[PDB]
Amino acid sequence: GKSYPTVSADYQKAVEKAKKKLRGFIAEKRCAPLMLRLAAYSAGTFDKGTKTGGPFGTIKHPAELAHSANNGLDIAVRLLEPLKAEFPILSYADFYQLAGVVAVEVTGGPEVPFHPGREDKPEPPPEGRLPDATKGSDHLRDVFGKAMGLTDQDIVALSGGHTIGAAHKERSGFEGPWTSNPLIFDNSYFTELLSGEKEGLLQLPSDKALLSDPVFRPLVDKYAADEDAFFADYAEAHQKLSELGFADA
Ligand code: HEM
Ligand SMILES: [K+]
Repeated sequence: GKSYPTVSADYQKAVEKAKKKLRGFIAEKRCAPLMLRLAAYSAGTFDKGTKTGGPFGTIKHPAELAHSANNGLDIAVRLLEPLKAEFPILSYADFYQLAGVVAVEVTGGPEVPFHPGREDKPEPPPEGRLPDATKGSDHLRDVFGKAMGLTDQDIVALSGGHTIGAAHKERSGFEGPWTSNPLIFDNSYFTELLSGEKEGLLQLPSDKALLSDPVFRPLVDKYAADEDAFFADYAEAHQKLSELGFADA
């Protein structure tokens, strides 16, 4: 259902150059997970009913999120601001989604297709809000399904975004990485989830909910056994997330 807008050749040129600059920057700064989180969270504010929120530049520097969990995203946007300034023609909305795509790529994940043309909207993110690490499967379907309009498969695949990065007790309160290789995009989120709790590693109640649900669980097993399949489903889900409300909601 996507009809992508036309952008000028100068715009496409900036996209390509920004993509390369983002690779080097994100790799050097070791901030892929924070950038993936910024992109996903920004896109994830979409609500299909009201057609509000989505990946439209609504969280930017200087951010004021202040609430538990969302802290850290202020750091992400500040980190990106000097580079963004080198590409004034790009919308913030496109720039942040491009950074999320690059974050997945430079850590070794799939190549998520990217289409430019998101407009920076006025304005802000209403919150309040939804995504709660202490809740379960019903809550997940409320957030991704009822609000965002994604499928059950997308929910499991996107949860695998936790295969890179960590929680911080000063940010959400949770603490530590999901995996032993938190800068490597692979299927280890699912293998660690299956094998139970382990010293040094984190599982949110929202991660654990995937294990108890009749639809989610077989997908967890599938992804833990077949990284290629995870990569395919992840690339599909990430593209959809990144394009919520955009080029036909
Ligand atoms: C399913 C609902 C989700 C919940 C409840 C949730 C919750 C959280 C929490 C509590 C943290 C820790 C924040 C901190 O303390 O620093 C976190 C981090 C993170 N999230 Fe999620 N998340 C969800 C979905 C997603 C999705 C869909 C993606 C991307 C596809 C994602 C990517 C990440 C990444 C990469 C980090 C690590 C950030 C870092 O290393 O600084 N999350 N998430
Ligand atoms: K990993």
